[PDB]
Amino acid sequence: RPLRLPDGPPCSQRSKFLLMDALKLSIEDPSHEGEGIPLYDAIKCMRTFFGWKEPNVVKPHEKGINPNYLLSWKQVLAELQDIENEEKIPRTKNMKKTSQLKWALGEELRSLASWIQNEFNKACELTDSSWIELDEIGEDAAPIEHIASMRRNYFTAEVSHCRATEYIMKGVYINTALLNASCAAMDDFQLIPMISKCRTKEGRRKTNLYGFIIKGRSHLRNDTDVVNFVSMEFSLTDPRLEPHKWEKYCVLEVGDMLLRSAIGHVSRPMFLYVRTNGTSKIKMKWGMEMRRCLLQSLQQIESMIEAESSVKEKDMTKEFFENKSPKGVEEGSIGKVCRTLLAKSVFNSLYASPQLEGFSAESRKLLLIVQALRDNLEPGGGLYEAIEECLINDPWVLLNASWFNSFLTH
Ligand SMILES: Brc1ccc(-n2ccnc2)cc1
Repeated sequence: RPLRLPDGPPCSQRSKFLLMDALKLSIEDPSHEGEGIPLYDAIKCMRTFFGWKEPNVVKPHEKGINPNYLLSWKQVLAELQDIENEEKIPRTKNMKKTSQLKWALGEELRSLASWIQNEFNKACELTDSSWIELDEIGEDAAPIEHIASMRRNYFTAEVSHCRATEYIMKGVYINTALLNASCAAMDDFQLIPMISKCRTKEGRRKTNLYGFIIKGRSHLRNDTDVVNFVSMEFSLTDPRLEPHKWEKYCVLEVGDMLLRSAIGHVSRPMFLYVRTNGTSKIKMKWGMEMRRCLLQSLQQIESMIEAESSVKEKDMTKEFFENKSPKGVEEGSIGKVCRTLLAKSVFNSLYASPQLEGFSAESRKLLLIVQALRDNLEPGGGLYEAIEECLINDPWVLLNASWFNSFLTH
């Protein structure tokens, strides 16, 4: 019996920021007066682009007030232009409490769509830049012993450029910024750049800007209290190709970008994905800890190394990572295994949910029960309701259920 996945319209994107669809404006080896202040970096990133144009709505939010999102992007550009004219460029920027920002800050079965599997595939790929330092992984108070060091270095080599790692660091930055603004600017509609930092294959430090968020009032007395925000994210993805994915968004067209491509220079429109969203103290605390995804992935790898190593009465770390009884690597290479474990862990973070919790526990139970049956038989009901009670509309849970059905047919 495969699981019954629900029927209904396709599921929609529900992450706090864009994943495979993000777009970066970047400055290499930055060295401007006041480098390392997000607002300064963001302005310098904005001014690397010359394709801006009069924005318009190209995919409206069917339940929101689309004029207000348009006005909010134009307000960002206007107020950033103001900062540019003040002699001393300030450190933070508190937006005027306009009607459009007041409205936007707040002052059902879905079927599995193909996009979430593509997101996951994109998360496993390598990028052309590194997102962590060599000793990023680990909190150890003492120097780690020799084998632990060797394993960390092999693993880091495999995942440092991974796209899932860019999501970790992106996620860590924006949650840190938003949590700190939530407490330092409680009453302000603070403009918060979405920034990440990486290093090129040639070693050039780069600062990247994905877009902006604007927080609402945030007198967060509890971990579960919510700060609303509006997010505004560049993308080269035309939302008209997969409209169902962008149900929660109003999408503007804001410029045109000249691109290197397999056909040479091409001009492509630049979009801006706009939605209203919210988070809480406790979720922002969790987002600041996303580097733990790296430790948890590493630890799953080390389990496998220790199992093979107990079988051989010998450490198998070199033999494992260099792919020297096992006669192959199902994913194709040791690197893809590491990055797949990572991508799984990061997507558990990015798409956390009660649905994911129930499915994770109740499917482990059904797994072990089906395992003991396949092993102890030839080919020839209640727990099933527990799992499928989590199969409602969440893309990550549905994708994992899809995967579970594949582990059944095999
Ligand atoms: Br910084 C910056 C860069 C561009 C714009 N802008 C305004 C209109 N189009 C682009 C505003 C601020």
